[PDB]
Amino acid sequence: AQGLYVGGFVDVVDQVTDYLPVTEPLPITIEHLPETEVGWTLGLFQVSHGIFCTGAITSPAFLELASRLADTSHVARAPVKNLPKEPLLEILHTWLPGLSLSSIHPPVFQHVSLCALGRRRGTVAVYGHDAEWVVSRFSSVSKSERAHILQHVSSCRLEDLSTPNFVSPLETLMAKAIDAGFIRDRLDLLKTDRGVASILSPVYLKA
Amino acid sequence: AQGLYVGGFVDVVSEPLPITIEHLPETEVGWTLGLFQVSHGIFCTGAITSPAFLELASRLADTSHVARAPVKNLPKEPLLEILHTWLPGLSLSFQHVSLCALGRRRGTVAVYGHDAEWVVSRFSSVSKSERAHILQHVSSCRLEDLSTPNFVSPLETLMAKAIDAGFIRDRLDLLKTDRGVASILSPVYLKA
Ligand SMILES: [K+]
Repeated sequence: AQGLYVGGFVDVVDQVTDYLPVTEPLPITIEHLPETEVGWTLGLFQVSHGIFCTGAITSPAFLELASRLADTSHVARAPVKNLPKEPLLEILHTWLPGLSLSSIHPPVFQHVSLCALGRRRGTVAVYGHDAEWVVSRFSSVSKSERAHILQHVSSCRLEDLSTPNFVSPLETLMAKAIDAGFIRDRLDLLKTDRGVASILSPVYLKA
Repeated sequence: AQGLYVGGFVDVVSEPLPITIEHLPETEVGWTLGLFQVSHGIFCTGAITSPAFLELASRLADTSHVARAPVKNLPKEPLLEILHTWLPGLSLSFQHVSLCALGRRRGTVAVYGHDAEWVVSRFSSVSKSERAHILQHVSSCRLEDLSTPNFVSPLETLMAKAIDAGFIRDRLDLLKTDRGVASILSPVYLKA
């Protein structure tokens, strides 16, 4: 429970099913905003149900931020359900539950973004300290597919990843957070996404 | 179009108090200019004067979707619009009055504006006589002379609240009904 991992689909089934996989670390950002790098992807793969992504959140500045947020957030006092209390993971599921891959349409992909809500359905993320647990949450990802994905995750020492560029003004992130509460049916959409992604309970998802 | 006024019910039946954010400490953004007993409830009027808070709200409006949203019926007012997206509700603690993501009681939706008369006129549940009393009281207060609001809370604390607001169940629906309960007349910058 030292490292922070994230995983989920960036797309659930022109097309990018030909520039995959991307095993090289891509930056993980927030709401496609510049200077919001929080970590790196540990692999983008094509699988039966879509393009699955895995990554690690390493940005110390961001982890500090996320940590301060969880301290005052309602998630800090929220009653335990099925899992032990993990403010960090829970605040992430309240704040940035979605995933979005950025690409040009026709260095083919620039980054993966954590966001308030994915534009594509079933693009809900799963945050965790255990990569295997994280990937196993997706019942739509076969055993062989998972084993493969994890092989890539473990083959990389997070300790060798460069420091993410996270300096963006906090106001900019706050504005996105404010705008999110007004995204219509966000909570409903978020609930559907969970199903579309075939995520298994228990998870720290907040909807 | 300089000063910032806020108006709305803190309770719908049918000495200046500080105006804060989500009942948090050190989030005074201004002062209540009066709490009035009107037919439909307790109507509140206040002036948003905190320079720090106004700069922040202004900074937020600049990068918010509100600064890019197409004109509807009214002219663009990023500051007013971000306040209606961020803190559209009111809640009376009398200790203080807080601007919230959603009011504790129904019908407590706020109306932000630069014109106090326009603000109060949005509430058709407030009679003409009541409005005249409220406005006479309002304009009898020179704003450039109220004590500076203590706005020093870490930005983190406010952001946590904004993130939580996003997960308040039925928030946008309750805000819509709150508007009906308060009998607010269009056009207004409310976002629900
Ligand atoms: K491989």
